[PDB]
Amino acid sequence: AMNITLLKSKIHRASVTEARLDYIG
Amino acid sequence: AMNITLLKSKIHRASVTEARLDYIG
Amino acid sequence: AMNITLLKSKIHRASVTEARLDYIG
Amino acid sequence: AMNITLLKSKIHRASVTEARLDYIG
Amino acid sequence: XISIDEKLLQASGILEYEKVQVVNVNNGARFETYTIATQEEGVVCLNGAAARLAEVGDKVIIMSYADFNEEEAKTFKPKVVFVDENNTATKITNYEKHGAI
Amino acid sequence: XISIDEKLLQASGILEYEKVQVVNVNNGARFETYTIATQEEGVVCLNGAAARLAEVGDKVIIMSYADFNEEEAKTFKPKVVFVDENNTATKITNYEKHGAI
Amino acid sequence: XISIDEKLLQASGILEYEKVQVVNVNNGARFETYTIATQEEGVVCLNGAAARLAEVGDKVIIMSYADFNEEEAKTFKPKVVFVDENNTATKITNYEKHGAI
Amino acid sequence: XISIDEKLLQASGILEYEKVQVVNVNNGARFETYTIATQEEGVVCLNGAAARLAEVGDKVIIMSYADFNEEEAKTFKPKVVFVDENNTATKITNYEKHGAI
Repeated sequence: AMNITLLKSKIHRASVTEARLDYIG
Repeated sequence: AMNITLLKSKIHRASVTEARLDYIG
Repeated sequence: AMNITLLKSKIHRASVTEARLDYIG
Repeated sequence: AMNITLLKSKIHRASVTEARLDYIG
Repeated sequence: XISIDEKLLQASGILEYEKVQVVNVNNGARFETYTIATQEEGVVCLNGAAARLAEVGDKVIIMSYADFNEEEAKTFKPKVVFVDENNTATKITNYEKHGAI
Repeated sequence: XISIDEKLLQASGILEYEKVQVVNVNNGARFETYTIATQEEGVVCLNGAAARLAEVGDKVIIMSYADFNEEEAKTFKPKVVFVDENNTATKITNYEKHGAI
Repeated sequence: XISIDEKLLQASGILEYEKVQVVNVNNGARFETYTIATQEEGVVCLNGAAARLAEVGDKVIIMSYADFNEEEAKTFKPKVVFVDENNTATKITNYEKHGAI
Repeated sequence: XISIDEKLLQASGILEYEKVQVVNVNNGARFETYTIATQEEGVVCLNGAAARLAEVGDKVIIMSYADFNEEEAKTFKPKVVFVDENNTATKITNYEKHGAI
């Protein structure tokens, strides 16, 4: 049967605290 | 069983009336 | 149960014959 | 019933060995 | 997110909070977001990050998709809504074979 | 949206109104849209916003995807259609192991 | 990937390893990745290739989506989490009709 | 498309012809394509339009996703494969809580 997609949840306007390019994990 | 994806519906060529970057909601 | 996504089919290297920006349909 | 999407698996930081634009296959 | 006149959501059968693909005819941008309904007539408003992908006056096409089994898919006809310059519906129909409207 | 010769939709098993990923070999663009069938032979026409992502003559690869349970997935072989410069099918087959055609 | 304070994953009902769409209000970037939980409070860290799509301090909106049958979809209300400048939850609620919070 | 050493597909549990998200750490590109298996050891080759999104030597992360019901999702642990400079597997494991490897 037909399935449709809804937004399930969101975190609104969090602040980026770090941006780690070379992350191993 | 195998599911495929179709266009369900569309609104064609609506005009953008506002663009609100800082929206809280 | 767990579903995964496979390529179902492809048309390889077709040539674009027209590009119609203002299409109504 | 509600389905959600998880990462199933990943290959981390593989090195590109070739990039073949005109590939037929 | 994209806040859309509830009249247009109703006409297209797109639900509030449904995932939609939005493409901008003016600048070629393509993105996915979810809908928010507004009672305010004629409104199509891009909120949040999506605001950077359009300017007031741009023409957009807003699409929803669904998953079908093979048998149901054969006979499904998508709903299409056309609007005027004020975002008032002018035509509501379903696609026929060969993109016929 | 992408209007495609119904012969090519038939050959690839892609349905009219099916969601497809289209990638452009000439300019590297990648996007999703849905198909429209045309009876006009050899046509591959990008309509609407997608028009900004290709020029006449560009080579594109048009793909459809489907969801499978784990068991079915093991044995599924995708359909592949190759065409000539006129968009006439030259080969229709299924992938074998190791990308064999 | 995106490493997120487990408190925020809990509040939003987003699972560790769940696919999320992340959009950056500052630069308009939009991408998909999966979450990683961290016990470290207030952390929202973009790892790997995603690091090139944000700078420290950027405001992002992180969304998860789910598939529903038509009947369930009618009554579903998404969960929304708002945070302060320290990424501490300030409000956790569900959307009501017309984007009401 | 992306042709990948069958050893790496085996290790990651990614099937031939499975849809994958590929992200390029060097240039930040992000795209989706499908896999092709090769018996040739160590190969990670981008074919077709994807060739424009990487250069030989670039580091990429290749991910597959799957859909789960809520209950199964709670306990699922993704498979992770790490490789050396020759694309030989160095570690094959499953994620534990908090991104632990």
